Amino acid sequence: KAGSFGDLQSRTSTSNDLYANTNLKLQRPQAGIVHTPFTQVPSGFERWK
Amino acid sequence: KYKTKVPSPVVKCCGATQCTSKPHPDYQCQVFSGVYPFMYGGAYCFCDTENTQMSEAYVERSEECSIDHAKAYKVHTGTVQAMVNITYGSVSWRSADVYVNGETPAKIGDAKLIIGPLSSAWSPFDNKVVVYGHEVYNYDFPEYGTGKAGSFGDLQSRTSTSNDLYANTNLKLQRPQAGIVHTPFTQVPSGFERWKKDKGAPLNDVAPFGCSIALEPLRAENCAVGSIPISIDIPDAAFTRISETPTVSDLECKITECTYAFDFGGIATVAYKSSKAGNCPIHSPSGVAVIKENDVTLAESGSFTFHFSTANIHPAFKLQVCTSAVTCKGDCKPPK
Amino acid sequence: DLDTHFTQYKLARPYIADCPNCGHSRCDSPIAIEEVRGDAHAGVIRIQTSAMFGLKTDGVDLAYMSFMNGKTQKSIKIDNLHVRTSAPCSLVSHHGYYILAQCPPGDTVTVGFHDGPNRHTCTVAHKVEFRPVGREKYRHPPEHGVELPCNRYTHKRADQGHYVEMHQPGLVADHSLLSIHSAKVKITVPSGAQVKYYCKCPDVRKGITSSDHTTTCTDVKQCRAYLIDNKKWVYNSGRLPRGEGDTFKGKLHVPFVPVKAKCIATLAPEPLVEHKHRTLILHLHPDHPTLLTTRSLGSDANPTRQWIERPTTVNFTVTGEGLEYTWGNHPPKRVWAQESGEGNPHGWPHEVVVYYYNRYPLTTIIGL
Amino acid sequence: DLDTHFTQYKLARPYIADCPNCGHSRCDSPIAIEEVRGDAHAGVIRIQTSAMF
Repeated sequence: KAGSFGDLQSRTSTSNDLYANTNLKLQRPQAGIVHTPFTQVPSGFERWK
Repeated sequence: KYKTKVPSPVVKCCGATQCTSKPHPDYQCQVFSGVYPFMYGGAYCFCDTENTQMSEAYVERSEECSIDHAKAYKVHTGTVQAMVNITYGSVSWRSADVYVNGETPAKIGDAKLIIGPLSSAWSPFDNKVVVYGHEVYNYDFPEYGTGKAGSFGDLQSRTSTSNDLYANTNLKLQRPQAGIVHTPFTQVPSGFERWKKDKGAPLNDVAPFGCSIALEPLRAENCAVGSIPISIDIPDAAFTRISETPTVSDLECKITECTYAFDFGGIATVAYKSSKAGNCPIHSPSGVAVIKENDVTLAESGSFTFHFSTANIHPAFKLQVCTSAVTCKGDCKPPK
Repeated sequence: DLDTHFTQYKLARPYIADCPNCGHSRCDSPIAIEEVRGDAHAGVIRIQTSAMFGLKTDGVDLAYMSFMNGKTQKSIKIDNLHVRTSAPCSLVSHHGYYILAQCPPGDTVTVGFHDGPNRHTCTVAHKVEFRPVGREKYRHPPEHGVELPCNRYTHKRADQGHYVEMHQPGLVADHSLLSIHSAKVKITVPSGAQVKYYCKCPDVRKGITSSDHTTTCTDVKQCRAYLIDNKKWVYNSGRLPRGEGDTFKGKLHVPFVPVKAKCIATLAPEPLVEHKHRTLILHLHPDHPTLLTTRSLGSDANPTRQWIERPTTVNFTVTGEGLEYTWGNHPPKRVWAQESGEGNPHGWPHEVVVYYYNRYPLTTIIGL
Repeated sequence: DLDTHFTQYKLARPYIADCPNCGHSRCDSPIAIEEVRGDAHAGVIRIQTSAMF
């Protein structure tokens, strides 16, 4: 659910099946800075929390 | 923004000096009697009633003014022009620019351009429009001569270098006291700055017809409204004969299919036999099904297809090909 | 540079002033607060106090506060001053008399050099702000994203386009020179200090470098000892009496200059947007309030203005005329709304009735 | 304990990193900020930097 409520889309705690999407997208590292600028989704289920 | 400085406030042991018209905007000065102010490790600057304190003042201008100040305009009739691209006949991209006036004689290659002028006759502007930075704002009227209490005319000046401050910070002095050498006072806060908190939506952001503006000329940018009576000369030498041409015959076109969509979302073909092979244009005098094609080769028995969009659920129309207008009605069309 | 710095330092001296401190509402330190000026987009503050700082009185040792220690003038190390507004100040630099530091937002500066017996501090309330990130409401300047112009006091101290006149100093009353003659007053002048003194009778109100003393006031009380000086040159003020010297309009540069620089904020988060043909629904779950307008591309605008930070949504519809929209650093975009026919031209007569109801929304209805 | 501490310290070294400080937006200290983690009810924060401490 875009991670909106299914932030951890997994059968169990130990079920390491994350059928969830934080919609992680990278941005270009630049400015001579070694980094990984990016974007992704805030923890939506927490947002409901 | 303005600025406000203070000269040395006068002082004695007794008596008083005098306040003058030290020429500054909103400048003030007032004697102050029995001042009795002390100085650190001093002797109070008197033996008695000091009586000597002028609290002479001064108002001046800020320094951002250099970098940043108002840009208050009167906007007059002016002109319109525009750039085009011609890719005619045998000619490729020839992008050309010219003024709206229905007179402009402009020749590019063999194209003696004469343009418009445009049917429509307006752009959203105003005589009294101001601007900071990239932004720009119709200020109803910048009250130029009239000092607006500094509320917007905080720097009421013709230019940056025009040192004519017909503005009023309403500077008023208060009595220095408490043995403190100072010039307690009051004046107006930078009102135009106060609005620089209340800035609004720049006109470019409000300009309809989804079109924009250029900074230096106030060039409005492509609010595509109206019609343009253009007039262009062509190379009559670029012509050829009519009889030498591979001739049409055996006219028929198959309306394969179109769905009414933006892209030329309809394909249809022809079935035909030619006099002899070659090439020949297919103009759309009726651009109902907006043809992807405008000119195609015409091989012997040119029996081939093309693409086009019309909003129609179905037309029944026709258009031209190789100086031979043929009819392909236009089947029923799906939506998206 | 140093040459404009030496212009500053060649003929200017420190001084002190009764800075309205906060420990006991007032303080006469050389650290006397003045020249409060912070208006860069970074919120840096170029200031200066009653005393020369940064460089020593010659114009060297940027860590030598050429400060008016009491009556005298001194240049000691600038080893430790607590640079702190409401929060610890993000100090950058200084220049001699001038100081160019930055601070976080807040309202009150808390600064004073750690002399060791005292800070000699002077403190002043002045609300502090972070320059908002252009098109958006935020707190921090984003490390990357969208690059924007942003004003700033240029840290360079090599200026002479700006200037301040090192005014002729003036008068100073004193008490200590009026020693006792073992029976009455006894002036004691260090050097060239024509200290105006007036006991009960008129003494030399022109002042003396001599040790002259008059029995007209056996008491040292009425005796009004007043020094005058013009050694170096400082600019006058309201918190400065009418000094005898109304001269020395030596326009000494101010080092730094408010200049428009460029600095980078970050773009907005894209929203959720769904072409429910005949409309579109727009949903964003952002981290700060920006604004989105929606200006009609037709004969009108009818736009939107609003600022929201929290997960949100909205629906809208338009003709194929497109329409403006941009929330956050997002550029404006404009898209025709179509792919919505919603009607069958020919079915049953009741069907074609629903069509001549729907083929147009309303023109159908008025025609009907 | 110390034994897991010695597991930490036996074969690990410090380092530094260009921590985006606030004095001039960036800094290469061994104090390079990292491991930001505070989620206790007391709001305590267990962290760690580029260098052993």
